[PDB]
Amino acid sequence: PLVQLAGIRKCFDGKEVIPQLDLTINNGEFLTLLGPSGCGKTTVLRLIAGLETVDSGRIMLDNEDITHVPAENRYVNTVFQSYALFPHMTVFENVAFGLRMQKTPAAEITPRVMEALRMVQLETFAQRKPHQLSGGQQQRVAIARAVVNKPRLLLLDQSLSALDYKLRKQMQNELKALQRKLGITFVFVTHDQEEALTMSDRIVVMRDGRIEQDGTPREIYEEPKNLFVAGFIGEINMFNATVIERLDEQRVRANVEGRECNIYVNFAVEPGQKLHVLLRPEDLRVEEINDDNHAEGLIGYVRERNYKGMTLESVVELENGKMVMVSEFFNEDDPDFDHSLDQKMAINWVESWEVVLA
Amino acid sequence: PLVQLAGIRKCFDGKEVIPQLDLTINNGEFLTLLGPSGCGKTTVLRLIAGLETVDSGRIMLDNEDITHVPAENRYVNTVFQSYALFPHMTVFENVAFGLRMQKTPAAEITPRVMEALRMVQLETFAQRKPHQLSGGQQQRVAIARAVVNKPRLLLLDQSLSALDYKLRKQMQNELKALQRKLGITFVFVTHDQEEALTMSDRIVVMRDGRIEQDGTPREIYEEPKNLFVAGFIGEINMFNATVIERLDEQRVRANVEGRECNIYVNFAVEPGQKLHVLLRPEDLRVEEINDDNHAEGLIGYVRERNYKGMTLESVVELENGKMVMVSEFFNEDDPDFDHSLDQKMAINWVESWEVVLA
Amino acid sequence: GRLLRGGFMTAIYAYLYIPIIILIVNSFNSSRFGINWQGFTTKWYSLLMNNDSLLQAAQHSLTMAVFSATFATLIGSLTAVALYRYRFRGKPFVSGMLFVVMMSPDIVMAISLLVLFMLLGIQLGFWSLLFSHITFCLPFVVVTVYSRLKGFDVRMLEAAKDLGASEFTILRKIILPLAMPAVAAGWVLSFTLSMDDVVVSSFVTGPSYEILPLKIYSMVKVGVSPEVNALATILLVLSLVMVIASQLIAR
Amino acid sequence: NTLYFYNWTEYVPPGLLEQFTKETGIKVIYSTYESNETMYAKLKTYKDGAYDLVVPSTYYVDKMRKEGMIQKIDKSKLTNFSNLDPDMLNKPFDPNNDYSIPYIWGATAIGVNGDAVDPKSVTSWADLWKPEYKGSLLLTDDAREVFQMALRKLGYSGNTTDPKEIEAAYNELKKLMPNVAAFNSDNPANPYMEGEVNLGMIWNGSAFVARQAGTPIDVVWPKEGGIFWMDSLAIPANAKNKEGALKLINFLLRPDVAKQVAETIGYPTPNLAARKLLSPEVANDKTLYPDAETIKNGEWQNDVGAASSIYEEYYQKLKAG
Amino acid sequence: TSFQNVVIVTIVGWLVLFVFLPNLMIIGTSFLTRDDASFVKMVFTLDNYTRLLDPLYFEVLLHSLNMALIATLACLVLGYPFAWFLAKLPHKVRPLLLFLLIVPFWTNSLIRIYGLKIFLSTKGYLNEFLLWLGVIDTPIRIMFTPSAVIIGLVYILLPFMVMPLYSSIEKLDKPLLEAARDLGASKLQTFIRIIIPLTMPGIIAGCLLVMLPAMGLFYVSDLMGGAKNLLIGNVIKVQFLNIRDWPFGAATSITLTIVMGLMLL
Ligand SMILES: Nc1ncnc2c1ncn2[C@@H]1O[C@H](COP(=O)(O)OP(=O)(O)OP(=O)(O)O)[C@@H](O)[C@H]1O
Ligand SMILES: Nc1ncnc2c1ncn2[C@@H]1O[C@H](COP(=O)(O)OP(=O)(O)OP(=O)(O)O)[C@@H](O)[C@H]1O
Ligand SMILES: [Mg+2]
Ligand SMILES: [Mg+2]
Repeated sequence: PLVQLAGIRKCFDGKEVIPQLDLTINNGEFLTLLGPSGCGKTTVLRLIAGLETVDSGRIMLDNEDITHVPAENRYVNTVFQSYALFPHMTVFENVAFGLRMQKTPAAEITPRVMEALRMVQLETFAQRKPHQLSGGQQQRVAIARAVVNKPRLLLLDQSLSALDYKLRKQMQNELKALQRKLGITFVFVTHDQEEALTMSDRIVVMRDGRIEQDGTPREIYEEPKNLFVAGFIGEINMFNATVIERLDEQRVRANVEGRECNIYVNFAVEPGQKLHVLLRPEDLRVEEINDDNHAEGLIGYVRERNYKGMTLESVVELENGKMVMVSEFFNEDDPDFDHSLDQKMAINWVESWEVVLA
Repeated sequence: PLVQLAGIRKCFDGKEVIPQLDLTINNGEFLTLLGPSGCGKTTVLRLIAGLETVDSGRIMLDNEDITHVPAENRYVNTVFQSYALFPHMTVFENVAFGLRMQKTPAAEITPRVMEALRMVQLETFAQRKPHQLSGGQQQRVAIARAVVNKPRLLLLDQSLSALDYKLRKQMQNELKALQRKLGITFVFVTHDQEEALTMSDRIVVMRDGRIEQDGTPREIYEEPKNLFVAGFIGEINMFNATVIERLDEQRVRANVEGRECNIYVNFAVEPGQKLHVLLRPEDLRVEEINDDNHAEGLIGYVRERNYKGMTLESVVELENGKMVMVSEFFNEDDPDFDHSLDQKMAINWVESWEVVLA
Repeated sequence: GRLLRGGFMTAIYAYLYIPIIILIVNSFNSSRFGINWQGFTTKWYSLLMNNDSLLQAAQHSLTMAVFSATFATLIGSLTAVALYRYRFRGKPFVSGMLFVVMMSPDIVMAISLLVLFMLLGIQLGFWSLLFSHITFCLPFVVVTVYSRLKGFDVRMLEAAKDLGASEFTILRKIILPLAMPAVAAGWVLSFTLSMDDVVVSSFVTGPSYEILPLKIYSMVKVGVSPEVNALATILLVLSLVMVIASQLIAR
Repeated sequence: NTLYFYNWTEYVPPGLLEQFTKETGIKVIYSTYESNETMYAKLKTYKDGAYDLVVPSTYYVDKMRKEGMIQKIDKSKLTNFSNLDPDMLNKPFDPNNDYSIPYIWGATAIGVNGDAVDPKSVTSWADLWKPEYKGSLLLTDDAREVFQMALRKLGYSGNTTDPKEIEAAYNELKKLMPNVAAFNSDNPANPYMEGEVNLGMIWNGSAFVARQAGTPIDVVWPKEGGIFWMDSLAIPANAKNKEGALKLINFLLRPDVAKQVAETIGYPTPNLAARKLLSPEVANDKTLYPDAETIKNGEWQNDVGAASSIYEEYYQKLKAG
Repeated sequence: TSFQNVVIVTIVGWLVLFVFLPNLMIIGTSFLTRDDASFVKMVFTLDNYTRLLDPLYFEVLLHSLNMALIATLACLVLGYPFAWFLAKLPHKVRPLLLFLLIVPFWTNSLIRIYGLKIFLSTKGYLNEFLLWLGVIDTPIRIMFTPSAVIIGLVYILLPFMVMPLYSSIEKLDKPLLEAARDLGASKLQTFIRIIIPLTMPGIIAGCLLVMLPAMGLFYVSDLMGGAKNLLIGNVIKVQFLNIRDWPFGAATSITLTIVMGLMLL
């Protein structure tokens, strides 16, 4: 347990941002923080570092009380969101500031700085001022300045937002390799959810200072725990169900959008409750229904398409008046009626694929 | 043709940044600009606005020459990247600056500002200084400041980067609604490619000041024209092929990675040529082969699997020594089959689904 | 448009420089009340090089100005940084004493400080003059540096602390270059204040540390000879060559 | 040893002091002061600092004997005391030259620019009160000189020490304000060389120096009288080296030294054995060196106790009309 | 924390030693009595304050304040455009011109005033020039008038307004100005709504440093405009060096400082 936060509480001008917070960070861990755009994520990172202090609680690092130790005495480093960059120095001095202040011998200042500059693909911009560069270049300079040292705890706050996709993949791999070879612990703040899910091994979701769900990047997607952590991670369509009869110890009959069907429930249930059934866009199948008679399948009408890349988002309205958000893969060269508009449509789902909640 | 750029050339400190350019922006259009982080997009946006006059060339807005007409006289508005936000004014004054500077009647200032703030979900933050806000709230204020004047041309420079997914979708929908209702032209520069394809009508890809390809959101992703536009818009596998003999036209026999197969080529080809065959990761089929005999397919071994949400990236290495990419839905979880590890399997496509380049 | 701007700037420069040319020219006239030209002569310069009691006044005044300005700018810069950033019990008391110094009628100071030095035993001369030339010239540098410091960007300070920065190094490297013009203005203002003083120094000095402005003011009885114009031309030439050397050599 | 000299900046010429050092091993360290009041205050407050020879005025040679700040001058070993005009020797501010020795003298009188105003049109103090001279008079900025002008116009003595007489002087001076154009704060010849003022108070030596620069400024002796002044040499009563000071006085009483001093600065000299050696036209110029009866039956600015405060308060009130 | 402690201790100690102790003596003297041959005696009186009720002192205070405010405004009006224009020139030239502005000010003030009086007098060079070329038939008289006092005060106290203003102007943030110009602004409205609120500290600093010293300059005014009007400096100087009533001078100085401080609120 490298870092422990117990009972940390913080208020700004009399209003609460973090009421209660218990958190543990270990060694060799990649931890990502996600949230609804304004709950609190930079406040936590600044509290962990030597910036603004805590009203009440305890911060422990390596089983040592550090709650009243300032900056310049903690072995942590940070990458800011506003690119806190010294405007009167070249790139080289910006990168070498951290090395110089720890009395690094003058022999290896240049090779290490040039190594970091090669890592971020900016070896040719060594002697250029910050106001002669652009957004991605400034951000890469900030990353390089933070990673030149060998800190045991690196806090990154939106460090890969101003780069293009192909370069973002290279930086993800670079950071992953550095973590694997050395042993740095990372606290990564982002809003791109796919990068969070690919790249990390614990993901913590927040809402107004409350920890809503903490788990490995697979339970965040496969098994949501509240209704908020289910409608935030991706696209999802919620169905209302009424339990009818308890069939088996893992099978329950329920009337859902007016059709009786079989679902998997793994907790106590009694005929008379209102349950939420959660399905994903890519788990539903659609089939044409030319015949007037309809059996074993929801009826709807397809309204528009989106074509968001490799996937063709499709909206189908039921007679009840609700969207369904059906998704698939776009096969243009396939001529077997990939797309057709304004027709009656049927939608079904494979059993034991849904998620059940109270 | 609302804006016409003819022969624009600009050099910074003696080095070429925009060599030569010819561009046309029409009415009621969504134009998105994509490039590799240093290409020169924001200089183009500044050249359109009154800032940063041209070294040589010519610009028309309708039929009148603005190439030397200063700012304060052009009817365009901009959303900056650095959030150029006044620190001595409230959010309210920041929003109403533009309204007041064109001598609006004093009665309509308050309702228009409050409508603009209700659009961006910041009604309660009306009387707070900028330095008390977060990054996302500052960016939302930046959008609201430019929107509230109702201009004919609106330029956005990474205006949806600091938000989460659900709010970003809402802002995309809101901007599209404004464009449909009023008739504004949008020049929007961004790095999120899925958002670029889902919400645009023309897409311009650039490199080192060159307009490499201009076309509809489908021509970029389905039929690239250059090798750079093929390696920048998404994930792709490229194979080398040599033509053997030409069958009936729209069908050509070629040897690719040691297998003779058919490729659909629609131009003149002579034997002995070397061609590039590009395939998308989702257009490959991977099939298990327990029998020792292999026929009609390239043979290789899977090396790792990646869990990217809703998909399952997989990389396979052939006996040749090359790694190629394959993708499929992973929420096919809870199956019977469909999980495996390092084995021997074959890769096969579906025919006439490839892209062929010289 | 450009023409009017140039006209304004050259008008102010003319207003400030056209009497200096008149002094330089009258340094060569034969009349001892230069209002007209009465011939070309170099008698005044030959008289000055031989006076051997005004040259020492110039040297003493230059040394006083240099040392007083350097220490005043250092102490004032530290005071301004302390008021802006550091947190201690009473700032209003510190601020008020600067205001009182800036409002002293310049006659009461020369008596209060004189009585104080005799009480304390400090010998009158070099040291007494320095300790009075530093005390004033302090509010000017404090006010200038505090005006420049306001509106500072705290992101740089936070990043420097994050990377590890003791108060000395962050002060020096981050604040000193970003607030350098205020420091230079303070230095030149302190220099120009420590050369026109005639009231405080006449009291707080001793039998042998005579300075130049005292001599000029006391010459009013017998008239001010063109000797002082000859001295002023030499000092102006030195000041000009010093900076045309400094700019050309390095920057 | 060494000698400390407290004097005006250029009152004793440089280079002239070099021969004193060549003849005698004494070297002089020279300290200068702005005005007599500063000299009084600095000398009274700083007792630790000791000076060796100081040059007061006619007022301040008095006021410094009664309060011990001045010392007796032993005239036995000043061998050149004969070379001095007896008219300036004995005066009511130093009874027998026991505490001072005259060094430089002068007078104050009406100065007229002959180019613009006829010199013979004005002949007395009272003619400055005529209504035609509106906005064209220059007056000296010190209370005692202006109040002496008024008192001599009325017919009283300069040191009246009677409040009733000062009241009449104040009332008379109140009528002169519409005529005043400036109160002079620097050398009297300076405002005349620029043409600002063509008639008013002036010192005779300044008029001589101004005429020697091409401006014809004549000086006319008022019938009521001329206001006299002189400077003197004295010892500050706390001196480490008294013999050096009393030798310096002897050196300054020589004929050739006096002639050089009177040549380098135009102000008259009290040596009678030295004005003969001067130029024929300089010694005979009647305004610079007036005739004997005017000098001996003259007014000198002696000390009046407790009434100087009245003069200064009235000078304050009169300006802020 | 040691460095901060040392800095604070040094700053407090210097100020207490060289400002507090003399002022305590001043206050103690202000409540005492005049005596010859000692300059002060041991009698407690309040008359040194109740003698300030005559109209003379209030009138001279008002006149001094009027001249100081006029000089301050004139320096502001003549100096703000100078700093703004100079802030636009290339970066290499700026320090050279800054120093060339101040090098005239490194000479004794009295000699400078002598030069100006030679320049502007009736028989000065300006009139002779404007006469030999035609125009100005009779000489233009400008000396010994209240306007000459203002000319001299500006001639002495110009940099004290320029340098604090240039320091504030140099640090202005470019993106804010670009955003304003892009939102449809104009030069006048940009000046009113942005530059002045962001440059006000420089204006306040310059105004203080030109106004407060201006009350002590009573010698340049005396030379350039006669002595036809009194100022507070002459009153205190005569109270100290000519009447030799030191307690009354102390009382006048303390009342002046209190009034000036309260006026600034
Ligand atoms: N100086 C401040 N004073 C008062 N309230 C503040 C201040 N800073 C932040 N707040 C409030 O704290 C809350 C959240 O703080 P914070 O900026 O850390 O959120 P965040 O999620 O990390 O940022 P983002 O929205 O970019 O994801 C916001 O409501 C914000 O308005
Ligand atoms: N002030 C400048 N002086 C000299 N060169 C500059 C300057 N600003 C930018 N450049 C150069 O312009 C090029 C990039 O131009 P531009 O800023 O228009 O695109 P960009 O900001 O990099 O796009 P993106 O924000 O997506 O990264 C860089 O090579 C950069 O070094
Ligand atoms: Mg943030
Ligand atoms: Mg950009």
